[PDB]
Amino acid sequence: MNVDLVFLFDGSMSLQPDEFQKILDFMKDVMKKLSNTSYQFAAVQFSTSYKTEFDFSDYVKWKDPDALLKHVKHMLLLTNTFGAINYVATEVFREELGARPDATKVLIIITDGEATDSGNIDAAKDIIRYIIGIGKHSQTKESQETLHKFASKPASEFVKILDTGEKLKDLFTELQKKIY
Amino acid sequence: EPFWADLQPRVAFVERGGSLWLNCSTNCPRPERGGLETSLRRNGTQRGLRWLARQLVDIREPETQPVCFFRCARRTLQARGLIRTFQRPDRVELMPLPPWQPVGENFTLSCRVPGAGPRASLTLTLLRGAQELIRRSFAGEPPRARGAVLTATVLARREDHGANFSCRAELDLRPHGLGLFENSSAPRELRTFSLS
Ligand SMILES: *[C@@H]1O[C@H](CO)[C@@H](O[C@@H]2O[C@H](CO)[C@@H](O)[C@H](O)[C@H]2NC(C)=O)[C@H](O)[C@H]1NC(C)=O
Ligand SMILES: *[C@@H]1O[C@H](CO)[C@@H](O)[C@H](O)[C@H]1NC(C)=O
Ligand SMILES: *[C@@H]1O[C@H](CO)[C@@H](O)[C@H](O)[C@H]1NC(C)=O
Ligand SMILES: *[C@@H]1O[C@H](CO)[C@@H](O)[C@H](O)[C@H]1NC(C)=O
Ligand SMILES: *[C@@H]1O[C@H](CO)[C@@H](O)[C@H](O)[C@H]1NC(C)=O
Ligand SMILES: [Mg+2]
Repeated sequence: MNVDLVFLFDGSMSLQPDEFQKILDFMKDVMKKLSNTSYQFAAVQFSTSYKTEFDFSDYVKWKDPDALLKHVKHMLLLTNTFGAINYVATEVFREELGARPDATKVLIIITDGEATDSGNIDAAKDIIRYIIGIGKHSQTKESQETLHKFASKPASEFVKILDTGEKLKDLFTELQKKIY
Repeated sequence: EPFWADLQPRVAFVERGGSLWLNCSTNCPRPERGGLETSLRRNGTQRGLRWLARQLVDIREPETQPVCFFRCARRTLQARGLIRTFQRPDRVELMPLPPWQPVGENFTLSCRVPGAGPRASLTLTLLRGAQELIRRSFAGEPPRARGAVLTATVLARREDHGANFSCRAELDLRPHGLGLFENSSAPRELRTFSLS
């Protein structure tokens, strides 16, 4: 089964530079693990605006994820995630960018879940959406609810939270507030 | 330019690990959506119709630029701030001297001052007794650079037997109204002898 897969990655100011680098490394690792014929990839950064950093044709030409992501610069602006998701649905899964019409569409959305816009992602209904949570701001109730809103259902299976090594900091913070 | 957002203070200097209140405001008549996009942890919020104040805490990066925004009709109005951190010279370390140094040969003095900065505000000095041997300002280093090293070659003399070498780090934030922070290494004794 052919699968067109798009990484939709959060380049907003709420993510630390070290976290953004981890997002980039995550994309590279996933690509290396799926470096077969059947999967082809595209990556789109989003913050205030959206940038297709590479498309399916780029993937096929270069293959090397280090090559494909070398021009990425961290946008460091807002987090228009609903807009981004709608952009991918309508503008990135296209034959013009090398998308295959026969292929199963998948979106891997990597974000702290703190969207600064709103709306619906109905245009993305028929795309399989996996959500990858990262960052201190993913830990709020509203962010967790947002991540689940974006995920395909059952969200339990499609939502994953990357451990970036700061869980003890989140614990101290919470305990300091309740215990004093 | 008729409607705007503003973030106050727009530029702030905080001690590394410290906190800061920011106030994001607008003259938009009926703002629809408002916020402050930053990687910094928050620890307090207050809001009014046209403003949002947030306390940001555990501020550790050399530099960060929060983005304040309000949606106003069809436009997002935004203002961008700058939070810089400073780090005192809590660690000033002179590298060990040779157990015994031949008179008339060179040895290396190296002062290391990890993490302190901004680096452009640091001056490091190497001393023999109370005499300053080498003084180096790091003026002109990049604004986000932290830490400093000062290394110098010194010719060993008979006179320097039993003399104490040390170094001093100064972080001069007085141009920014924040004070002069100094620290010195523990002294190291030179022991010299003639190889003849
Ligand atoms: C943050 O800023 C605003 C405006 O600079 C503060 O003051 C109020 O602003 C509104 C308009 O947004 C004015 O109509 C009022 O006159 C202001 N009220 C007061 C009491 O001065 C607001 O109080 C600030 N908030 C914090 C927490 O400092
Ligand atoms: C966090 O907020 C509490 C009150 O809600 C306050 O007492 C405390 O000072 C804040 N933390 C910091 C680091 O200032
Ligand atoms: C000097 O060093 C000590 C640690 O050795 C530190 O606690 C203190 O804050 C330092 N003083 C200044 C002004 O940097
Ligand atoms: C010691 O260092 C100085 C400065 O580099 C050099 O000019 C001189 O030749 C050296 N002297 C000896 C004894 O090696
Ligand atoms: C160097 O320091 C030691 C103690 O730290 C002191 O006793 C000694 O007098 C000093 N050497 C001199 C006199 O230059
Ligand atoms: Mg964000």
